Amino acid sequence: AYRVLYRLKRADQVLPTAVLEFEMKPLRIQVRQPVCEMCEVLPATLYCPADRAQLCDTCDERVHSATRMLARHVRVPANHSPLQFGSCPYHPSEMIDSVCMTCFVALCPHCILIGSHSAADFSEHPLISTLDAYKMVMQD
Amino acid sequence: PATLYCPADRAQLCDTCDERVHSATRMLARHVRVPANHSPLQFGSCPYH
Amino acid sequence: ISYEETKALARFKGRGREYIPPKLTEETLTLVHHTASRNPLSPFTELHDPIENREYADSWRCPAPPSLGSGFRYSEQSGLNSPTPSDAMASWFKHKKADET
Amino acid sequence: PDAWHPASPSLIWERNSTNVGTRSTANVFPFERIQATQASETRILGGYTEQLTAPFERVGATSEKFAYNACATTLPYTGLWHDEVTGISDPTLDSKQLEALQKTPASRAAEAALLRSQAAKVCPRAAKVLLEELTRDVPDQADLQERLFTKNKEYLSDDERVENFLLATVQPGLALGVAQKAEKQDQRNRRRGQAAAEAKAKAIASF
Amino acid sequence: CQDNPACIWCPADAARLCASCDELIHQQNRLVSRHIRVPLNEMPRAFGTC
Amino acid sequence: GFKLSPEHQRVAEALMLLRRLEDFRGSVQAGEVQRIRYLLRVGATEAFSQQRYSDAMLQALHSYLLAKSYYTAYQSAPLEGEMVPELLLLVKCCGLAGCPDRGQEYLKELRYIVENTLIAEAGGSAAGNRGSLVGPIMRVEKHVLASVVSSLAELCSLYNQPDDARLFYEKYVILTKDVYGADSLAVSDALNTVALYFFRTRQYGQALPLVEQVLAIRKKHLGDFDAAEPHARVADCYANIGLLHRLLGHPTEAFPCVLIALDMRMRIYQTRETSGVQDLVLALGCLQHQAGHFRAALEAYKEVWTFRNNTLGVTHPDTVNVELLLRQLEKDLAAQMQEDKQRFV
Amino acid sequence: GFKLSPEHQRVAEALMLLRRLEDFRGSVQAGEVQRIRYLLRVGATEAFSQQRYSDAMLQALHSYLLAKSYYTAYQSAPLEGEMVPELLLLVKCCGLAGCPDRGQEYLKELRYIVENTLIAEAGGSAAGNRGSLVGPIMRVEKHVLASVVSSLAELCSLYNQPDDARLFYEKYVILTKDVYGADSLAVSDALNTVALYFFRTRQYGQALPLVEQVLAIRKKHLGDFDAAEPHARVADCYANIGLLHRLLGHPTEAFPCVLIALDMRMRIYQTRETSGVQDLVLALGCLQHQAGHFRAALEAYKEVWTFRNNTLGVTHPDTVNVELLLRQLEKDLAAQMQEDKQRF
Amino acid sequence: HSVARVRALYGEEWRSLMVPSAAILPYVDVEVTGPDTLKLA
Amino acid sequence: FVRKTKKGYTPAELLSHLWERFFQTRNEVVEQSELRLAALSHQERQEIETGWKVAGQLAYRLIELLRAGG
Amino acid sequence: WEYWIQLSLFTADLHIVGGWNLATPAQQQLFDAKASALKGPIVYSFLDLNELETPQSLENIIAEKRVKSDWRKQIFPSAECRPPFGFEGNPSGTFHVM
Repeated sequence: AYRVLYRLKRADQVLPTAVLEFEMKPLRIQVRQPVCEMCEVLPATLYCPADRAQLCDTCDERVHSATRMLARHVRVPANHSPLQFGSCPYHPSEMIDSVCMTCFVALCPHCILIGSHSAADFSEHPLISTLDAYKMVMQD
Repeated sequence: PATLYCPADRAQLCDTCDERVHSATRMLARHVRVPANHSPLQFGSCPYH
Repeated sequence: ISYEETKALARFKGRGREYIPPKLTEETLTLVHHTASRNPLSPFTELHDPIENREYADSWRCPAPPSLGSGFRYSEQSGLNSPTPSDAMASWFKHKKADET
Repeated sequence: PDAWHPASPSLIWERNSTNVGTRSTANVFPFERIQATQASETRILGGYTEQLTAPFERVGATSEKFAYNACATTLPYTGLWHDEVTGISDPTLDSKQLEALQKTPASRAAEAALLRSQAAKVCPRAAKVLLEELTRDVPDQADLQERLFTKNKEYLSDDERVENFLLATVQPGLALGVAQKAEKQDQRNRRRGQAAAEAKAKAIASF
Repeated sequence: CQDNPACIWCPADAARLCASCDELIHQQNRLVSRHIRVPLNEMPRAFGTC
Repeated sequence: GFKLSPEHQRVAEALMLLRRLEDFRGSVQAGEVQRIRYLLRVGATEAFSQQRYSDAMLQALHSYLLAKSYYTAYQSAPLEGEMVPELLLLVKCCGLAGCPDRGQEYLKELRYIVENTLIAEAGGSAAGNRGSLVGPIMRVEKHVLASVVSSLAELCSLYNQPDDARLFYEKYVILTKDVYGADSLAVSDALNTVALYFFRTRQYGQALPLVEQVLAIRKKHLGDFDAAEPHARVADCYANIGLLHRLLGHPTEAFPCVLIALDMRMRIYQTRETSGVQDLVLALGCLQHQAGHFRAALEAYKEVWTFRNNTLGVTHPDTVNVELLLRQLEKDLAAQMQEDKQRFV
Repeated sequence: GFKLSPEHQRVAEALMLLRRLEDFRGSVQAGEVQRIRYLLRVGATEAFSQQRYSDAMLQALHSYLLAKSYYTAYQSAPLEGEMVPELLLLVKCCGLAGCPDRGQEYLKELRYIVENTLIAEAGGSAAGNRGSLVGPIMRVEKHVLASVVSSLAELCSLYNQPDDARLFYEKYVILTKDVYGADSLAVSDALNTVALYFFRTRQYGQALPLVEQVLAIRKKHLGDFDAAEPHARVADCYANIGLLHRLLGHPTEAFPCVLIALDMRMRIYQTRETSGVQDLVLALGCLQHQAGHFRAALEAYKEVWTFRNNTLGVTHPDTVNVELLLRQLEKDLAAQMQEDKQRF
Repeated sequence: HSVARVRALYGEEWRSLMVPSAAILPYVDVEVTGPDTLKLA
Repeated sequence: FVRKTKKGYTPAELLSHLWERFFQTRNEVVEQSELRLAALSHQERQEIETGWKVAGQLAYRLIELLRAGG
Repeated sequence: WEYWIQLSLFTADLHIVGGWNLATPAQQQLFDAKASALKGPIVYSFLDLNELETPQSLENIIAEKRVKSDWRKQIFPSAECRPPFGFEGNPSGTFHVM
């Protein structure tokens, strides 16, 4: 309950900055359910980190079991998909999958390739996956 | 028959005796009590004696 | 600067020569969104929003709070409920019709 | 914090009667600025951790008993969540015959005063549960049958009865059954005190 | 009692009880009269740094 | 978005009811969570109540996570307040089996729900800051919310947070005044609960002004000293006045309080050989012993020791303790005789 | 994406046409108005059949707003016609929720149309000469208009208007007499349905005469007391007046009625292990209890309890009803024993 | 391997005259309360 | 799917009733206890409670299977 | 700025609807240079539009381009703020701060 009341001596020590108009009802982020890369069958939850495709159940039994190649291919379930955090607020077509660890902004592939973070000085900044970001806040 | 065994008191008691041994002072009410089939005395012959 | 400079120039910070800091480490698929706000009119009020990827949520006070739905009884005289004594009242009356076919 | 302020009568006596600057040697324990161990800590290491299994609580080393027991008719406990959309309700009651059944019995006059008081208006569902408990105790149009089918119309459904067993076992007061055991005990103590009166008082004096 | 200095640490009761309370809570009926009682010196606790 | 006419806002709550029922009854997962949360709560209540405290950990945590998994996909709100019942299980069993760093964030989680119910119900901001303006609330009616904030503060004092334990106790007092009145015996019970907490935390100072209010309420909506037929509840509270005021240090105007309570219990319980009457005879012996007055506190101590010997035994903690008051009266009388009679210099 | 699934799709552009009419009149045609309207209606009927009432409310509401944005407001002459089934879906889904006063004008508009069809049909072409009103007299056949009367009449009970539901049940009786004749099994079932309401609202006293004409028409069409073959429905209605005469006091003029409804159920059910016999055994047990004979209705109460335990659940309200009756018989027999004790 | 398995078959000697029945018993609770007529007699 | 037995049970809520009776006998057996339950690690106690949560999950799933058909 | 009022009211359901920049980008670095001369911080304060010394609705500031309130004799609520004026009678609507 930290609240402090301030009083200033001269009128020059205060400057207007903005009037913010704010509503009261709650409202939450875009939690999309993708369909499949092949089938459009089931409310989709499985993801392959290697080949970036949100492809639960369906044809994974037949298109991801071919040789010693396709057998390893970890199949991280339970909607642990980097392509599910909402749109980019500048570009409303792709999903937020990368996050900046210097300027700390949420970037979709369009928002990092020709986005605001595609400048010359914004090149050496580390860019981890967004699921790596959320697990980091959980374990401190 | 014993119903609850207190490991701190290392003794086996029934319901009418748990409420008179441990329910008198305040340091005895803090004792955890386990069911009587956790008692150490159920393993027993000590075949020497 | 980033991780690169703040690790090699701040953990050591120009010091050296005897310090040695420590070690380094139904219910199938429909394309329709299952809306979070369970007002049937919540996709039909507004979107006053500078950002775009942002549906509604029900307010904790005014209509109803977020809940599982364990209670929420219908109207008592309607026969779409668990069988009350008022609903099983006509169990020993025998409303079954004679013949209409 | 606060200083020690000992509980035993002798330690207060030595503090308040004997002065330190009168003897070469002194047992000077009730004069030091010992700190009272702060609040929560005495509850852990002292044993003030659970509910009162008895209608008292013993006082340190003076072996006194501080009395705590119920004095009032608490409204019957209801559930820890009510699924209810505001606006759509009928929290009011049909009344009439309900307060008529309130003023009939005599053993539950304190419960009847609770139902006629402002407690019913502020929270109406507790009044609904208590009215169903009073009407369940009434002695015996609609020959048999109807009178017992409308009798078992119990209102608290399956989930909230368990969910109130939470709020009784966590509430910081007497444990469940302590109030009933205490009521059974002093009633028998009162008849033993009534036995050394009358049959011993008037009968032995005026034979 | 929180009224006397501690003299006996009883591992069974897990309490830093005093001498007067030792007579109170260990001279009841015979079951609680046989707890291992050691002085407060022998309470298990950390040795310390240099 | 296509702004609605006020006819839709007029109907409104009817569309609230008919949607949350249909998706509860129609999705099999909704009745799934309701049934399993019921059975896990039934097992966890009986587990906590008898002796277990560790199976009550795992069933409460499992009903927590299974409810939460439904509460993150059915609707976009992880905390919904209905997980308070097994939240109370989680904190109390954490503190009793013993792992305070595990139940610290569950006490934290139970906390943020509670001030949101206090602020959403009250007339406005008023008192009770620190816990925000709208958030996870519960729609409990107020007599339930009285025991909610009372149980939470018991958990707050169980953990090492004494500052907000007293904060919630005075709101437990002020909220029972809303449902039972400003002059109700249920409110005097609520003041007696906080007075019990102050007494068990060694804080005898703030305990007494609450019990004075307890005596004031019971003196109105119950009997009195004479009151023709007197009541045992006023006699209990009069004993609590004399007990808590002796513990502060003043023995000379606590003596009338024990005298009233002794005379009342003389006519409630009668006889001379009750465990109750020997409480106040032992209280007059302790009050006398504080203010000097020897060879008369000896007979009050001998009377309560002889009754407790042939009723409670020879090794009972109510009989050995008074015998320690006999021995430490003997040390004190020997001190007085060796302080005022050897002064021949 | 957010497809906004097709039952709510027709909600969306129907509300969009409400905006389009409001901000710019003249860009409206009768063709697409009734096209979206009928799509909302066929979706609402398939929603109500499969228990989806939230969207049945939503489509019927937006059909009604689109109705009064069109001819009620736009071009003055209404010629309403198609109000009634979508007002029915609105009034039903209101009353199922809780509505005492929130669907009041919704009940009033539907009632104003229904009372119009009753008056203008009871009088032969009464609308054409005496007070031409706005309702179309439903523009359909007779028996469907009867089911509209019964639908509103059960809707007033869902709107806790007992006198109002009573009159509409009465015109339900009158109008099914006209279409099917005085002696028809449709009339005997419709008058039976009114008896279900008067049972449901505790008004047993005035329910007695109307069940008696149900017995009269069943005896005229199917069979009397002997009747050679007895039909199950004349055994039913004669049992119903036995229950009705039992409940409002009057133990005397129910005992012969229970006796021979039991005897008729012997001939159609030649057993003793059916719920038909084992509910009239409960009926004769209650009449046996009230006039003494404490060790004679105890047999009749064990007759029914050993049946409802066998064929119904232990937690069934009918089965636990018998156990409360046995706990009753335990304490009247205890009190009668005590009265015998001081009298000895 | 052997010694343990073949000893188990010697335990099968005395379970030879021991046959599964065709009972299908659905244990469902039945309550006792009711009029006790041997009291009244 | 609706037919009753000698105690008046549908095949659906016969399973619900015997699941409750198995649960009551479960709490009775665990309370009397054997010292194999006392000698349990926190991981094995975790695996038991996951086991009975999923056991209740499949119990209700079978209840809905014997009910929704009828 | 939406997250700022979310923190200031401690609650997690707010949203910015529309922003009106009552400043100039050149004014901020002169405000900062004056600040480093005075040797102090730039701690924020969130004030309701009718909470000022003189009440002034949003249309009034924009129309005549001035703030007609003496801020040298005004208290500044910092960090945690009171509920905005327009609560319980309107528990969910649109409000204003500056």
